[PDB]
Order: sequence, then C-alpha cells, then structure tokens
Amino acid sequence: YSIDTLLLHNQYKHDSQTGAVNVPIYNTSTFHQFDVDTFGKYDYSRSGNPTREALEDIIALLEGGTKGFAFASGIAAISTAFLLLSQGDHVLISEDVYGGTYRVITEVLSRYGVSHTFVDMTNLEEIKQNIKPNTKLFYVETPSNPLLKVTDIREVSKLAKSIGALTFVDNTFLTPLFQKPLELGADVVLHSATKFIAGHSDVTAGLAVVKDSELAQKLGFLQNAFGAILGPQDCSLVLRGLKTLHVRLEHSAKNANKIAHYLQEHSKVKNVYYPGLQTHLGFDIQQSQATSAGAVLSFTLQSEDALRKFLSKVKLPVFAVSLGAVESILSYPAKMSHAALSQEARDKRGISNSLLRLSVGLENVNDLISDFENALSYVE
Amino acid sequence: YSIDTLLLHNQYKHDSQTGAVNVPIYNTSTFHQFDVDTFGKYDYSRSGNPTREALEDIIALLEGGTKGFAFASGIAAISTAFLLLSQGDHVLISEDVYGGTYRVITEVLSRYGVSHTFVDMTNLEEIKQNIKPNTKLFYVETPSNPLLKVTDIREVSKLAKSIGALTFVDNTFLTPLFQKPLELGADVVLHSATKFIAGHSDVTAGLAVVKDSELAQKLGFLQNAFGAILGPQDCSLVLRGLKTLHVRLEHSAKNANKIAHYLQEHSKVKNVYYPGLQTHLGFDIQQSQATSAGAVLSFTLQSEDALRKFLSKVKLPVFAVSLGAVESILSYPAKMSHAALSQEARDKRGISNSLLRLSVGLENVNDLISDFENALSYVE
Amino acid sequence: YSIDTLLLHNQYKHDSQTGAVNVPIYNTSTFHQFDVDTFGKYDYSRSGNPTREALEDIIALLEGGTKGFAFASGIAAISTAFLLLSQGDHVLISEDVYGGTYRVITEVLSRYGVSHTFVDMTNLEEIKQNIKPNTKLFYVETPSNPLLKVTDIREVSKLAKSIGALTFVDNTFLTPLFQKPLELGADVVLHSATKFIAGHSDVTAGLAVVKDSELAQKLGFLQNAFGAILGPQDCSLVLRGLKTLHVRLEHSAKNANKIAHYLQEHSKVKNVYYPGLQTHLGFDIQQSQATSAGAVLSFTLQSEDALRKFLSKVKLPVFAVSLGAVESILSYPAKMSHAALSQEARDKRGISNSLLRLSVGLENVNDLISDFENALSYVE
Amino acid sequence: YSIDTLLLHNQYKHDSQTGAVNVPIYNTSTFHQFDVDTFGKYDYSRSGNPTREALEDIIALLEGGTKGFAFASGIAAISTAFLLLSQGDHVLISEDVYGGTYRVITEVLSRYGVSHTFVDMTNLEEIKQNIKPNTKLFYVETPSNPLLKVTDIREVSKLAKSIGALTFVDNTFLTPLFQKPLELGADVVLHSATKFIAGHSDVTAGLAVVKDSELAQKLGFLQNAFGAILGPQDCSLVLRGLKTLHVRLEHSAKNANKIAHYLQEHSKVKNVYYPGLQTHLGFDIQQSQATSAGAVLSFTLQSEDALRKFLSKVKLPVFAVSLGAVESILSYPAKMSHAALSQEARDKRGISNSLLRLSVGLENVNDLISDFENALSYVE
Repeated sequence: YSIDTLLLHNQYKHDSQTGAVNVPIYNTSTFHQFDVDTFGKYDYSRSGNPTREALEDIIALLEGGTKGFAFASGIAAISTAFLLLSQGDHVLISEDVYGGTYRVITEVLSRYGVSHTFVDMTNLEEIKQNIKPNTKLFYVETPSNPLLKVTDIREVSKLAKSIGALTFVDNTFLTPLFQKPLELGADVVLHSATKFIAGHSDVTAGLAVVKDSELAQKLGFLQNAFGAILGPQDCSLVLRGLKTLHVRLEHSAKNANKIAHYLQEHSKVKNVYYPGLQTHLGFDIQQSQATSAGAVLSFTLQSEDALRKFLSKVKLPVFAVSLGAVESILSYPAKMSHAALSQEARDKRGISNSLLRLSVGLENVNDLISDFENALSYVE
Repeated sequence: YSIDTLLLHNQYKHDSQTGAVNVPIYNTSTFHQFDVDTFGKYDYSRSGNPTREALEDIIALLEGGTKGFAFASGIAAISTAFLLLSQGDHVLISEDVYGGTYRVITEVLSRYGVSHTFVDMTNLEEIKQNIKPNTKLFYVETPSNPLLKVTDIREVSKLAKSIGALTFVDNTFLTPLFQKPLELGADVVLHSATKFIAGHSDVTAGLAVVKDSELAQKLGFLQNAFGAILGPQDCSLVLRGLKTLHVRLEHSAKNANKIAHYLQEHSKVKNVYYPGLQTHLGFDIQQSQATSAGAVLSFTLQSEDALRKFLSKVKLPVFAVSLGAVESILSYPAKMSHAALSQEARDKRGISNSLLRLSVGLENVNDLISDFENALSYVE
Repeated sequence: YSIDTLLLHNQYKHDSQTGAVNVPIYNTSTFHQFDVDTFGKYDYSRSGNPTREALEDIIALLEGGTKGFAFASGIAAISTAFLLLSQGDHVLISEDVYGGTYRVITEVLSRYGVSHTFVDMTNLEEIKQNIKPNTKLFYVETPSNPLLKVTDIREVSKLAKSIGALTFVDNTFLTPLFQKPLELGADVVLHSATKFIAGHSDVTAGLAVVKDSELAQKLGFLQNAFGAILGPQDCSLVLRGLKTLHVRLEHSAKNANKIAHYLQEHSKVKNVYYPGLQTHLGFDIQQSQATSAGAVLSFTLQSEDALRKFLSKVKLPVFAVSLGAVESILSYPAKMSHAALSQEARDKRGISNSLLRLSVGLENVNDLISDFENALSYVE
Repeated sequence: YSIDTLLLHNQYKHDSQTGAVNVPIYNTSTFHQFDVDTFGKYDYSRSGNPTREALEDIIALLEGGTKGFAFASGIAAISTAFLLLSQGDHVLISEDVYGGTYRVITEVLSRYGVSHTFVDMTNLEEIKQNIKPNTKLFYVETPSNPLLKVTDIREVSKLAKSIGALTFVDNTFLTPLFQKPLELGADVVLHSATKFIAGHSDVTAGLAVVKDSELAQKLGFLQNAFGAILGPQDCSLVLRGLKTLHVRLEHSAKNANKIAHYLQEHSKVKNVYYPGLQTHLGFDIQQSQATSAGAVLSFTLQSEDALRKFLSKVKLPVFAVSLGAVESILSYPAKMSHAALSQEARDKRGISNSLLRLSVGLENVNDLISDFENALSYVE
C-alpha cells in the first residue's frame, strides 16, 4: 500500500472492542488498577494513553520509524530532543533554523554548557571546517524558511555518522508524505504538527520519530520526565487532520508549483524561491531526497513599496506569522519571523523588505492567480 | 470578597463582546494580522490566546500573584521553573519531593551542571548545614507525600532570602484555597492542576504563579521558549474545574478530618498521618501557614497482610497512582509512588508495606466510614 | 449507599478494558461490523454509543427508573415525550409551564389535533373539572417558575392513573437529588440538564427517565426516529457536571434558604417566594415529596423603580435568562421568561414588574447577603 | 470566486476582535445581559450562538440560500422540516427514501393526520397520477440509495409549484459542491452533515437551507421550538470538515468514476449502479442538474455466495452502515439499510442479496482496484 492508503488503513481504522472508526478521546488523568501488584496497560495519562499512543504509532509508520512521540508543540519536541545532549556537547546547526530553535540553542542550552556554531548546511565544506572534538549533533531544517534552500540530508548524515554525531531533521515543511529523513540517515525527525500535518490551524502540536530503540528509550524518558505531552483532545484533532494530509498536500503542492511558474514570469516580480523551479539552487538535491517541492514559496517584488501595495490589494490569503493551513497564508518575514535580527543578519540570509512567503491552501489556483494578477496591477 | 466568591466573580464572569459566562475555546494556532506593522493582541497560540490567558490570570488572582503560567502538565511547570537556574547552580530540595521532581533534578539537570542535596526541609538546622556558596534555590513541597510532613514555608523562605536564593513551593496538595506560599515568602508557586484544581481526573495540566515582574518575564520567556504550554481545550476543562474548587475541597477536607479521627481510634490501625491531628508533628506549623489540613491522609494497618485484606474488601475508593479526584482514591505508595526506591530509602521515609494513602472524594462520609468498618472487619 | 455516593460509585467509575475513571468520548458516527450477519453492540452513533449510554444509565439510576434518554436540549426531551400522544389526545397542563413547553403545546401540537387546557395544577378541583374523555396526559412542573408554587405529584398522578392518563413531571428545578417524581407516581420525568445537572452553563442538554419497559420502548423509538440526540462530547460535559451535583446543590440550597429568610425580614422587600418558608403555600406539600426547597427563590421590591435601582447596584450575580449555574443569576421574569404575555396573563400569574428571581450559585453566602444589603441601601 | 474558494474565503476566515482563523467554540448556555431592557445579540445558546451561526451562514452560502439551520442529526433536520405540515396535509415521497425518513412519515406523522403516498419520483406520470387536493409536499432524494436512481429536480419542482406544494430535496449524497437543489426549484434542501460534509465519521449533524424569508421564519421557529439543535463543539467539527469538502469529494468522486468503469468491465460483476456510466438511466438528468456523479456506487456479484467470498477477502474498506467517510465503506444494503423490508419490497427496489454499496474514501485508487482484483480472484 502507498502512504496515502496508510493514512487510513492502519491499526486504528477500527476499535477492537466497539468497531469505532475514530480513536476515542481518553479525557482521563487517572486509571483504576484492578490488581495490587501488576498495573494494567495505563497507570497515568502523562505516561501514556490510547489516544496519544495511536498518534505516536501512526507518525512512526508514516516516517518509517520504530517509535513516535507527541508533544505540546513543535518547539517542545525540538527542545525535548536537545535534552539528549549534556554540558560540554557541541551542536552544528543551520543558520536559517526556525526562530524558536535559534532562541532555545542561544538563550537556554547555552546556560547549560551546550555550545553551537551556526553554518550553511548547504555547504558541506563550511560544515566540515567547524567540526569540533565534542560535536555530538548536526541540526538540519530542509527546505529552509523563507528562501527554501535545500540541505543534502544523506551527505550531512554521512559526515555526522563519521564522527559518531547525531543528525536531527526538522521535516515540518514537506511532511512524511514528501520527505523521509530517517531513510536518508537522520537519527531524529521533528515536526510542528501545528502546520501541515494537522493542517487546519486549530491545534498546537509537536512530533518526533526515531528508528533506534536506545534513542527511543532516551527520548521516551525525556518526554515523560519534562512532561511536555500532547493532551488527548489535541491528539484527536491531529489524528483527524492526518486523514486529509495526502489530498491537502497533493493539491497545495501542485498549486504552489503552478503559482511559482506564474510568478517567475511576471515582470513586476524580481525573484521566486521554490525548490520545484529548475533554476532554484538545490533543485537537484530536492528531487534526489523528496517526491515534491511542497506547498511553500517566497517571492520578491521590486521594492518594499510594491510589496505594501500588493498586500493592500490581495483579497484571498490570510496575513499571519504561520503556514501549512487550508487557507492560503501570506507572511512578511522581514516584519514577522526575522524582525528581531539585525539588518546585517537579514541581508546575509537574503531576507529583504521586498520578500513575501506564500503557504498555498485549498483555494482554486485560478482564483489565487487572478487575485495576485489584480493586486500586481496596482503596482509599478 | 472571600476567595470562594473570586472563583466566580472575576474579569472572565461575562465576555464583553457577547455576555458569554464561559471563556470561548480558541482552537486556533494562527491569528490574521489586520495591519502590516502592528500585530494585534495575538500572533500565535503558543505565545498566548484568550482561553489560556483567563486561566493564567485566575490562578495569579487565587495565589495573590502578578502573573500565572499554564503548562502541559505539573511536571512541565516544575521543569520549566528549574530552567531559571544555569550550570554551576546548586539546589536544596525536599528528600520527599514528588518522584517526577526527583527524576528531573537527578537524571536531567545533573547532566547540565545543576547540583543538588536532598534534605529534611522540616529540620531548619540540616537545611542550614548543607548550604553552599552556589546554592540558588530551596525547593519545598508541603505537606509531603505520603506522610504529610509539614515544612515551615516562612522560615525556609527567610533562610533562602538571607543568601539571595530562590524559594519554589509545590502547593498541589492544599491548593490556593488553603495555603498561599507567595504570601509566606516563596518566589514561585507550582501546581499539578491535574489534581484538586481541575478535580475531575479528566485533564493533565500545570500552573506556576510569581509576584515579581522580573521572574515573571524570565518564566514567561521559558514557557514560550521550551513550549510546554497547556492547549486551549485543556485550559477550558481546568477553568471549569476551578469553579467547584471551594465546594469540592471544603467537603473533602472536612470528611478527611472526620475519617482521620475515626481511623486514629480503630484498634486495627497502627498510625494515621494527617496534619489536622493535634498529635501530628507539624500540626502547629500547618495551622500557622494554612487554613485547612486538606483532603489527603495516610494510615498504617498491622501488616502488609491486613493491608491486602483491606484492599480486597473495600468497595468505594478507586485504586490508582493519583489523588485530588471527586472519586475517593486509595494508593499503595510502597508499590506505586515509591516502588523504584531501595527498601532502605523507603524505611528512612517511613514508607512501610502496611501504609495506604486516601485522597477523599465527594462520597457520603458515612458510606466511606462504613465501607472501611466493613473491610477492617475481615482483618486481624 | 446514599445518592451522593451513587454520583461517583456506579458502573462507569472505572472502564473495564483500561481502568479509565472517565467515560471515553466516542466522537464516531460509524462503527465497523466484524461480522456480515450479527452487527456488534453499536452500528451508528445516533442509535447508541458508549458515552451517551453511560449518561442515560446514570440518570435512570439517580431518578430510580429503568431507562434514561439523552437529548440535544431539555425542550427536545419534552417535545419528544409529547410525540407519545396522537391526534385526538387532550393534555391537562400547568398554566405556569416553561415558555418553551407552552409554545410547543400551543403552536405545534395544536396543528396535529393534540388539544390542551392550562390549569392551576395546585388546585385538585379545577384539574378534576377540566378532565375530558380523551384526556391522555397530565403535565406537571413543580416547583413553578417564578413563584415556586408546589404541585402535589402523588395526588395529580392518582387522578391521572384513575382515567389511564399519563403523568409527566419537569423536575429541572429540584433535580433527582431532592425530588424523585417516578416514586411519586409520574410515568415520565423530564430535565433541562442545561441547568443544575450539568451546572456550569457550558452545555445544552435534556434527559428523560421512565420506569415502564413499554414506555421505554416507545420513547427510545421516538429518540432515534426524530433524532434530537445529545452528542457524545456534550454527554461528557453532563457526566462531568453530575459528579459535583450533590456538593453544588447542597451548598446553593442551604444558601438559598438563608437568603430567603434574610430577604423576608428586610423592610424594603414586599414578598419572598421560596418553598422553604413556613408561610409559603405548598410548604407542607414540598416537605412531603422533596428533601429540599432547592436553590431558586423570587422576591418583590416596593416598585419597578426600586427593582431597577437594586439591579444597577448589585455586583455579584450575573443578569441572564437562565438558572442552575455555579454563578448566582438574577432574572427579571416580566422582561425575560414572561415578556411575551399580556399584562393580564402576568397579573394572573403574580408576575409583577417589582419581581426578581435569584438562582443561588457557589459564592460565599455572606458576600451575597452584603452585596444585596449594599444595593438595597440605595433604594426607598 | 468558485465554491472551492468560498469554503475558505467567507465572513468567518478571520475573527474581527482577535484575528482567530477558526470560529471560537462558545461552550456557553447562558449570556449575561449588560442592559435591563435590550438583550444583546445572544440570550441563550439553543436560540443562537456564534459557532452555530457561522455553520448556518456557510451552508446557506454553499447552497445559494438566504438562511441555514443546524440540527443534532440529519434525521432531526428532516423531522423538523416536516413540522412545516399540519394534520390533513398529504405528502408525495420517494419510495427509495432513507429508512429514517420512511419511519418518520409512516410511524410518527401518520399519528398526526399527515398522510403520504410512496412513488417512483423518476416517473413524472406516476407522480402526476397520485396527486391529491391536500398534497402540500413533494419529497425528493437524488441520487437514491443504493441504486443511485436520479430524480429530475426541475420537473418535480415545476409540478409541485403548479399546485402550490412544497419541494424538499435530501442532497446528502452529492453535497452543495455538485448539486444545488434551491437553484433547481426546491424550497428546502436537507443534509446529513454526518456524511460527506463533516466527512470524518466523528460527528452527527443535520443542515437545512431555504431561499424564502417566510419559510426561513417558520423553520427557524421550529428549530428553536422543538430544540433539536447542533451543539457548538459539534458545529466546530462540521466547520472544520467543510474546509476539505472540495479536495475530499473531487478525489473520491474521480476515484468512484474510475472504480465504476473498472467494475463494469470485470467478468465476475453482473451490474454496476453509478450515475457517471453512460448506460445508467438518469445519466442525462444527472449531467443536467449536477456537476458530478459523486463518490457512491453499488455493484452486484453473481450470487450471495460470491458477495460473501468478496467480503471475506477485501482488506481496504471498512464494513459499516454509513457512507461519506475518508475511509472507504462497503455496505450490504439487503442486511443493513433494507434488512427490515419484506423480500418483495427489496425485489421491487432491485435490492438483491448479491448487491454491495461502496462509498469511496481517500485511499489510493490503485490500492482500492488491486484489493478488489485480489478479492474477486477467490470468487467463481
């Protein structure tokens, strides 16, 4: 069976006891013990419960892993996975990482003797150069926000393997549908399920999957010990969202590709960043490790002036910090994700004041293209 | 107004826009920005949202604090508050702390150069003795599980203040109704809302309150940065539970006191541990810092044999790891909370194989006493 | 075991398969059939499901009945129970019935040849007088809104029995805790669970219980056939609310009694209507069929002017159409429940423009009495 | 904008007060009134609330109507719409109607002097023949279950209009995406939102839309008066489901068409019933009133023996009473929907013991076709 069938045909398609086609919501913190000595499958909801257990198994299945872990947020999943390191440990990490990941490495784990260097993970040499004797982790996020730069997961993993260092990949942007980091040599794959997996902007959630039973024991231990667990009612919303992940992402990715091609040929558009354009650096690497360019693109207008005119005229997209919704989302990274950086740090990452990110939702591609046409008509 | 009125008469008694007497559930991760430059009250649910904000303000109000913080679990609240420390920092902590707190200090923060000594916080001298130049935190849990030993919050706080060290108090057992650690000199108060606050065994939740605006900025920063947030639907269940906290705890505490007095006079009962018994060490300290002995007691039968006979015959209580439910809960700490300790560590904490904890629920006190009578009839 | 123990100690205290102390939410419309010929306990959620089934059994237990039925609203329960009648059938009904019941008899069932006469059910003679050969139903609501008039359930039932006519009792105001109409000769007992049973103003729900297996088959058939079912997530909120019904109502009823006695002695108060006042007509009948006067009272100020002054000054109560909340609710029946009547119909029911209803919540009785004192201070 | 854009771009895409991209869940029964005289937008949740109001407006928008009405179940929507009739009124109704509709006309409304004749609504002459002077309603369900017979909505409506009789259409099978009965002359359109609209088998819900403001006042009055309302938390699940209705139904309908063509050419299949087959009676009528054949087909094997062999071997579909799920559902109408009929009534409707219905979900069409191939391999 292909992965689009597995979203529906798995262990949780029908409850044994009742035939229920949806996993019941166990809104219970306490489980009665029918025996004094042996405890029963569940003692305590934080430790485990049937709703969370189903989401954990299904994400492990989608990513080709042995165990899955559900967290209160994607950043809680990322933070918990970093607790796998101890003081003294060094981290090579993408200079383009999610702002939340940036903040946890620089402001929290720095107080606990976990050091880091930010690097271009797309440059295998610059990576090689900054290796240290205590380097225990390579942290990859591909494709990158908001220019969709591509990291060669296989090559970064091989380098990590060569010094017994771990590889973590934040696979939020493409989901398990399009990219499977564990098959490419990653040790931990991390998701903000808040984004495309849940897909409806209605729940905050994080997932991690591993393939190694020792790492699984350690991450499971940290999930329970820090306690940043996804509540059962939130697991249920993620489980429901997962059921449409194939039809949502196939449609949004295909329409993102058409809109990228249309924007790349408009005379008022300076640059388009999308890994499905042949001229996009990483095009080759993307095709070798993923089965789609995804549903997110960025583009540059002529000036900050054009960009503000465009935003004032477009009707269809929501204007928000986030992505991966069934509604199209326009973001202004210079004013949102990257506002807190120096102008110099934004200039180095190519994050100009003319740049917009589009997360493509489920609107008719022809309505999205017309809405853009119309808004671009009032520019230049 | 007394605190039992404030549970209902506060800022959230009626929604401004609609009159709603309950805070709407904002099941939203994304907020549309109506302006390019200024953002609106909410950008992103993890950062803040109206449902979580109401629970945070109401727990701050109940504890007499300036800011409240809602987490995915009590242990996530405790773990996040420990991230206030850095490597090098030393912690004086209760040897009787919750097993989850024990595990995070000994197995996680020990890998980050945060050291600790476990002490009897009821012995001001033993505390004084183990102070170090780098001691930054005193961690109090009063009353203690499962012997309900009492810590003098005011005296421990004064000692902490005298070396510019922080005081944290885990106030899960008594709730803000009965004990207000911030008024007694604590810097952070911590709750498993999973227990009495929510009160219905149906949601996992943690709370922290502070009175100092700097600590509030730091803890708020850590809440967002690690991301172990309480989801809005779970906040709603905690908000609903809080509305009965006075009528639930007044009834359970009063019935716990009657059952403690009845058990202390039964010939088949060896010991009763309850801070409302005049003969309980800490009786005086409890009355000076709290307005009730609470809803939890422990007692010892003659042998492990009597205890197993009693458990086989009692009908009313649930048998579980937890407490603070509307259903009465019997626990066997030697087999549950403290199973993982050495026999020597259990012998030192007074945690014998004859000892049961009772969390008193809302059953008729006369039905509970009869059910105990009946079960004790088949013993000795 | 007393009824306050049965709220917690029943078939649903611990899930067989898992120990769950709360009934899982079966958010499922479809159940997989593991066999072609036999169907399994559940085929379809509207027909039945485990969450609704638990609420149905627990309300049957509380009311001393054989079967319970959960509906989308109290008025849906009342409307479904009226479908037990056919065209030609005549109904004797309380002239003081809930406005929703009034509207369904007069505007809907009147188009289907179900006729009625409105009567004082407190006058056994006026009832006797308006009996007809086709009278199939006596509809009782005791105590009445908003003057809390009392109907003798036993005597009305005996009269009904004597002509093979049914008795329905709307027991919303007192709940099964205080009044058990099935033990007093009623055939159907009806609840707005929206009110005291759920108790938190957060869910709309109706219940019906019967003791006769034929009526149970007919009402079950109508529940399924019209389909006005309570959804599983709403059943869960009602199940959660039921767990505090004893501690909520014991506190509110006791405080209602103190506030009734205090209002009856204030010089600016003209009348108090409460079945716990010795001078209240029905006092004797109430004590004979119920174990409390309940949590609702009404009172009259000197004028509409005093009433408006009082409302402008009181701080604690919410001002709303409803009752049975953990927050105290003041209502103005002349402007709310009974606005749509003629002045003549309000004059006959004693529903003056000086009259307020109070549903007593969980606020400190001394804060409620002070808040009333203070507001009455600005009157006369 | 096309309808697939309107599923996302409507009045509820962003909350005014907060930017919320999802409508908050108003779990509130009571609304505080800030004024004594005027009431505020909401008085009581049964009467109206913001979550239900959004679902009601969005379904009105999709069906091209002026008002929408949300009910506890599709059968509650159908039953409420029948309360538009009075005793004496006569109904012409499809002999193939949903079993719940059949039961309410024959067992409930028959006791209230509402008479009916069951007819082939696909035969304009047989309809014409059974008209009576008191005929007030024509009840259409197209396409029919389980042979997908097609009713000419325009022609049935014209006939109804010609005697001032109402037209109701149950549009559950095609949804507003594919068929708009109000544009074809229907007065009321009815949905089981339980099926494709919600689409995830996780909520029971009904909808009705009208275009006429008088009918809207009458149906709104009956929605409130009988009280068979959809709770806010259930409205939220329907609102969430609606967001994927285009990508779900476009995929399922396209795959249903491929599977219908594949089954029609298999040598072990006797008949295929699908309105997208050129040889299906109603093919022409379907294309004239709808933009797709939909996601449901039926087919006949050689014998009851083949059918039981096929069911024993197929792996992918769930086996259930229902349809319109993201999981493929096989049903056996002779044993499920139509078990309760005489063999003669099933013989007349063409509902043989060799017939299966398939509701196509979101599985890979090639996995569904292979799973059928494989199972058919063990037959004949």
